[PDB]
Amino acid sequence: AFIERPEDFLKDKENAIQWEKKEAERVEKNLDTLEKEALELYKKDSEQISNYSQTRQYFYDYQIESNPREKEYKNLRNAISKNKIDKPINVYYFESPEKFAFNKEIRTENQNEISLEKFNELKETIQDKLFKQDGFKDVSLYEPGNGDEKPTPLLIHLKLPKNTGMLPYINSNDVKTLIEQDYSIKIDKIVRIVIEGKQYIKAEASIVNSLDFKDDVSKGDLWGKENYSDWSNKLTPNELADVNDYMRGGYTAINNYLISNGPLNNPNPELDSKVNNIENALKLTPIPSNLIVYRRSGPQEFGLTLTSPEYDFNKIENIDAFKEKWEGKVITYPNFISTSIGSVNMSAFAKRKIILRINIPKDSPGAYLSAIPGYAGEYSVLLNHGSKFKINKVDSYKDGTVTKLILDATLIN
Amino acid sequence: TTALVCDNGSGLVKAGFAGDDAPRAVFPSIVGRKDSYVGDEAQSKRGILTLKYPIEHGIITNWDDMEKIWHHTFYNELRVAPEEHPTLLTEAPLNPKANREKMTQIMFETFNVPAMYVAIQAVLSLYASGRTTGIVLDSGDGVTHNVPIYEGYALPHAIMRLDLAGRDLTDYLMKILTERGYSFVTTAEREIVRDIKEKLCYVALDFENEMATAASSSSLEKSYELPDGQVITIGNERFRCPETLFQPSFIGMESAGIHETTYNSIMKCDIDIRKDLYANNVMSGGTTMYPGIADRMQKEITALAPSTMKIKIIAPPERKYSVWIGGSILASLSTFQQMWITKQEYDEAGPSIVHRKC
Ligand SMILES: NC(=O)c1ccc[n+]([C@@H]2O[C@H](COP(=O)([O-])OP(=O)(O)OC[C@H]3O[C@@H](n4cnc5c(N)ncnc54)[C@H](O)[C@@H]3O)[C@@H](O)[C@H]2O)c1
Ligand SMILES: Nc1ncnc2c1ncn2[C@@H]1O[C@H](COP(=O)(O)OP(=O)(O)OP(=O)(O)O)[C@@H](O)[C@H]1O
Ligand SMILES: C/C1=C/C(=O)O[C@@H]2C[C@@H](CC[C@H](C)/C=C/C=C/CC1)O[C@@](O)([C@@H]1CSC(=O)N1)C2
Ligand SMILES: [Ca+2]
Repeated sequence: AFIERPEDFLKDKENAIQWEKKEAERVEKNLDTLEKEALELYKKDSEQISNYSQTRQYFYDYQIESNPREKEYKNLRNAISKNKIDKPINVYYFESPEKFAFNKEIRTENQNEISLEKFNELKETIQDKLFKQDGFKDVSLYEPGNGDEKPTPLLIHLKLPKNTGMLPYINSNDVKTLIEQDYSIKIDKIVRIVIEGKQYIKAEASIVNSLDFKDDVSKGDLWGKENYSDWSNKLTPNELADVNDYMRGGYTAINNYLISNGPLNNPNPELDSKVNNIENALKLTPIPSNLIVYRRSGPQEFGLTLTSPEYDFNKIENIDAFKEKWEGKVITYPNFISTSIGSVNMSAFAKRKIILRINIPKDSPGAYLSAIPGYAGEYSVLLNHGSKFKINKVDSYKDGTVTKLILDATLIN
Repeated sequence: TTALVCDNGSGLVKAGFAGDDAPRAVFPSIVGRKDSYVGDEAQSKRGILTLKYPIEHGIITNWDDMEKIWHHTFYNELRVAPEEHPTLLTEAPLNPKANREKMTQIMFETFNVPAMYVAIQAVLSLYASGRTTGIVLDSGDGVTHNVPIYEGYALPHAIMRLDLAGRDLTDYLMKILTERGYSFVTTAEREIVRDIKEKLCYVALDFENEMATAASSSSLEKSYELPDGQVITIGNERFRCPETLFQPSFIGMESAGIHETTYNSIMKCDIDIRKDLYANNVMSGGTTMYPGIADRMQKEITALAPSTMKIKIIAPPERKYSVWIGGSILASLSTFQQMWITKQEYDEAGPSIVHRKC
């Protein structure tokens, strides 16, 4: 071994384990009793603690605040985010292909080979997509090899950047590594490899960071006010008139005009003027970072109604049919569309079942409207008319007894 | 020297004199479309004109039309000169700052009032029953709010708003009566159905039970005589209509119902005051007038709250005018007189004086 660790231990399992063991010993010096307690509980109940860490943000603020699971979540997250790596490191872990919206077996566990058909199917499915990752996850510093456990045919080989939080620790005989996923994954390349007489797909992956405030609406609002106090003074009086008209409830007429293709079917020069100014207003201060926003969609955006049998997502077949129709598809909104920096549920859309979780690239047209006094309570970001969103992945979760859907999507224009 | 109280709502304006027990004038918040047409005289025509509501979901959205409403209020309904009377206006909870500034500018620059003030409607309704602490359910023609108030202060971060109120209930009743085999579709028929709603609807204590009863019994049926003498029957529509408040999915909305917004509002308040709120749930506004609504709210909040919680719903017979009555009492108080914005203060400070004083 060298005096300095490599960025990737590769198949050097013996040096990876020894290095991470030293690292576990060193970080033990920096964890307080509450953090050590958090780690111990995690060892004893990892699956449920990880599950909670993935969906805790989607409930009412007061439901989140009252959940006793918050203590474990916050304390374990503190433990992790505190040991930041000072240069990149590559990690290894297995995923279900379903995680990247490949809702079939790549091969069965008793098959040893992977067909060219399946390889190409997978490639087309996970090509050109950012996949949002959340929650606690155990990873390995070395590539699984002969006599390592290999639960699926899909091995992720992930490059983590400098300042990534990672918690090395020991669980009885084993040296482990905990991270909290808080980024999107891009699959740069896939390759078929062989480990111990079986074919696996190895996915060469990297991350894209975005601001994701989740349930921390106060922080998101601070960020929004910080970046959009200016904006409201930068508008021509025409633009300011036209955006308050929109916000003050003009949106319904303006958006119906757009959705009905009025500009072409039945031009109305006044409305076209309003559409134009609102668009120019959204280009005035483009979204200053990569940013995750959330929208609770009405079923009509996905061709359903309240009484559609297909909107009953408590039945798995309806989830499958939804995925078959929408997952991997690109959708377009002729209307201007509102989103929030917050993921929390709210009274006004408490029962909506379809949540869009949207990655907005830096410099996209958009505005934090809750910098403009009068309507702060929504923590709103308005997106430009004609936006296109690629749906990368559909997840589901329980809100009480009601199954709801999370649509991992990316703004692509 | 007598102050005016003008409670301007989405559907109705309630206006009168401070010190009176009831508003002198109650008239529709409509303009027919300088010059102008207002109230039941905005029914000069529903023809060369159509009716326009300047207050939408409790917020003023057209200032020219609202000036006409206020003109009609002073000169036609109350028969007073605005220059001779301090005027108390009401506003919705969370009324935007620019909105209350514009209200202030219009009162002083257009109407030349000697003094004015803008008070939050829900705070006035709480005050009408002699309370300064409680949570108000204020439900009118256009909007419903839950407003928690502690020692005279509304708590803005815990205010809930639903754009579901009396007009939506009327429109839903038109639909389900039409599905029964009748036909209620026109603007005049909407008024008739509003009357049916106000006379015959009620909130069931157990909705699914009530639906089973009506299904296998004629005992929930009521009759109603139309203006031309046709007598119609109404059955489960009686309680399906206001059920919408608790189940907004009935009209296609995926918001929380009024029991859940009440609970959400309480849960947003400091834990130390929640018991005071549970013990002082007050109802205000025309859409809280349904028989059975206080009992149903009791039952729904009981199911949400801890089993040890003491819950009291207060629904005064006068609730329909609770906001106005609260304004009449407030404007009459000796300790309120220092709170009026005078024309002199407006001249010194401009419209933003309203934030300093109201
Ligand atoms: N929905 C959210 O998560 C969210 C987030 C932030 C702010 N808001 C605020 O809420 C108010 C708007 O409410 P909203 O966004 O629920 O209503 P909306 O105006 O986006 O939608 C109204 C109705 O039209 C449907 N719809 C919209 N676009 C459509 C399309 N392209 N095709 C088919 N159907 C379509 C919706 O499903 C809904 O039934 C605004 O004040 C907005 O600022 C909402
Ligand atoms: N006895 C009753 N039962 C049911 N509904 C009623 C009754 N009386 C009045 N209403 C309804 O209450 C509404 C009017 O109440 P109110 O004057 O409090 O509302 P508003 O102030 O005009 O509107 P908002 O407060 O929403 O801006 C109308 O929809 C009316 O049909
Ligand atoms: C006794 C009365 C009560 C009332 O509340 O009217 C208000 C005001 C009214 C204005 C429109 C009509 C044509 C002109 C009406 C003069 C009305 C006084 C009517 O529009 C409502 O009816 C709406 C429509 S239907 C409903 O549920 N709300 C509420
Ligand atoms: Ca009112």
